[PDB]
Amino acid sequence: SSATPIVQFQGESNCLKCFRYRLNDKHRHLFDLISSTWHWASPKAPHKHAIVTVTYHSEEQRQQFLNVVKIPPTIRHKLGFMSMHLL
Amino acid sequence: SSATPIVQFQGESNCLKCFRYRLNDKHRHLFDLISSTWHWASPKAPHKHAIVTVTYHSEEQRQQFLNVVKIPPTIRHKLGFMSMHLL
Repeated sequence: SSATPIVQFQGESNCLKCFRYRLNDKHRHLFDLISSTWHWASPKAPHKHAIVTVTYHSEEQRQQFLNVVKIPPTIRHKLGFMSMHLL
Repeated sequence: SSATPIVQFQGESNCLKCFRYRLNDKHRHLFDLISSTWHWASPKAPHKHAIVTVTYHSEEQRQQFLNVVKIPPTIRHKLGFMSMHLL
């Protein structure tokens, strides 16, 4: 509706980029969009890890992704939402 | 000995870079030198993977490395030697 379900992955950039490659290789059907690697700039930031945002068509698809995909321990993930208007 | 034991790792470069940092953080004293990622240039190349070279002080250290380190699934490895002179 007004909100798109997302998972944000956080970690060191190369490990994250490796993970992104893996998702694109094997799990393209379990998510919608996936971003390039990014971070929060400047010392005014919540953390300084690299970040990849992955979006889903629905909360069901996000849950199916989380049930299937093995997230490496060195990559943290957080669920949330962003305005669908932003895509 | 005039030959240095090596392990060559092959895969997607961000995966190899992630692996390299993991090696340096958790297994630094089970290998000697570690290269940057490289590949074979031009159309003649035997493959198109990126590559990392890891050297060892001795065959005993290499075996201990292989006994202990869990090599991630994006990455293939081969064992061999290179002239010590080249280091």
